Amino acid sequence: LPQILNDEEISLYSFYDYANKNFNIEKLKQKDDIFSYQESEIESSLLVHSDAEQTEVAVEIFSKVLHYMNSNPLVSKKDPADFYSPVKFILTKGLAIESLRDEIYCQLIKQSTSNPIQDLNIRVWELIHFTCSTFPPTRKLIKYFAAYLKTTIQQSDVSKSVKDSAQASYFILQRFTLNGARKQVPSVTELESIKENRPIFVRITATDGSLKGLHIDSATTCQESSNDLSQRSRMRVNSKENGFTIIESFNGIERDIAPTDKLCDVLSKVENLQATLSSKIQVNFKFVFKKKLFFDNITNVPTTSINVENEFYYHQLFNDLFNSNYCKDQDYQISIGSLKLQFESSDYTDEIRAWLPGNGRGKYFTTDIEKNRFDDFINKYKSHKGLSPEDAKKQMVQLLEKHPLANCSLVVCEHQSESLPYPKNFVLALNVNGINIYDPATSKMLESVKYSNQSSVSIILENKSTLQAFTGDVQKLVSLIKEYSLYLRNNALEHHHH
Ligand SMILES: N[C@@H](CCC(=O)O)C(=O)O
Repeated sequence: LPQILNDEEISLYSFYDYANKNFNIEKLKQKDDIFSYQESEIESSLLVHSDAEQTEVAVEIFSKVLHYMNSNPLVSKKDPADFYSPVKFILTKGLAIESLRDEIYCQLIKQSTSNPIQDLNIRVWELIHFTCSTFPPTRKLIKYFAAYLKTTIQQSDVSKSVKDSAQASYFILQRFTLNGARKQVPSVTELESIKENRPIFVRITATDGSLKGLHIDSATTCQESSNDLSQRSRMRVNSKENGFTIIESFNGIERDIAPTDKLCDVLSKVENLQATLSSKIQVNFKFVFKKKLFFDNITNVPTTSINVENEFYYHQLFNDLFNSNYCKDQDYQISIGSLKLQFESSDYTDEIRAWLPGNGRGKYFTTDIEKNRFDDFINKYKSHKGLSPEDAKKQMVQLLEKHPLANCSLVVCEHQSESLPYPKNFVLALNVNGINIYDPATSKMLESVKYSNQSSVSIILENKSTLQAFTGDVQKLVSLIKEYSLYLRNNALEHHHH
């Protein structure tokens, strides 16, 4: 909700004043009024650039503005990549080069000034809206541009389509001011939504496998979406308290999304990755809503909300304990999996036994279990005869909670030390007590490293030596160390009483 410009300031930011002062007037010869719509290509840039190459790129940008302005609107469905090709050229240049951003905006203000055709003016406003959704003008133009938007919205004799685009452009500029910069050029899907002044649809998978459909905009961060999912799911409304976040998943490989990262930036990365493929492998992308942080901040305990969060965590933990990077203990896996089968299908029958091969894989037992321990699984399952769904679930929850990896943030790591007393393949299990070094081959905790000793990721051990931990997701490890350290700092502040 922060205003870029107050209504009282509109009259103090006339574009004509900005243009008279900053336009490259000496290098712009031409018969046509340089300040307003023209059909022909500009001979030089509208603004002054120090690099002659950027002046050239600015002239090229104007041709693409014309190309988009003049394109058949109904080509957008036929070949969307071709329709958005001039848009992506413009947005790529502007996002990469900050000194070229004001030039882009001025070209769009110019082409929407005294435009004689409403259909062409509608296209320029689509372009303004795509630009606003990508990068803002610099501080030297942003208030003149915000005045131009407000004048268009409140005064200008323009179409409803232009007023809607101008309103949505002002809103997204405000949204970005609050949420910070983006890193990627919008995908075709995002551009399609922006063009029509509508939200972006994203599908989030919960830990229980269920799907939640969500509407976001270009500026939507992981934190905002995590708070929205939390609130909708009837959990504690603040993801900073409940510890959940949205992660990115590609072919089962999970990557952390930072709290200020834009979900639409993950979509552009996906769009590129799914195209660069050109049919060689599967391209299974998912957003997943999972518990990342484990704070012992359960006070007025809203038990209802807490129970919803724990139910999601039990699915996540059970699935992590069926993953060989974390757990290789078959007797433990048989114990939790047989109770889950008892909870879902009740007492053993020979029909359940015939159904289990293939079907139960990754659900009630692992690959190693169906392989070498099917009768041991069945024998354990038969021992649960007479347990109600409630009692089998109670027993499964106790077994999950008793595991050393329960209520820990899990990180798969490797080390190259020829002297350190840890297996080369280890797990960092981060919780409120420390950075725990865990051996998934033996199911044993090896060491609890203090957050206080902390300044690939270099971890300072008790003996003051350094463990250089290599991982596929450094951002996750770094953020976990920072979040638990901040939580411990906040608890020390609350404990101090003058
Ligand atoms: N602050 C803007 C515009 C100043 C004006 O319009 O006087 C610039 O110098 O880039």
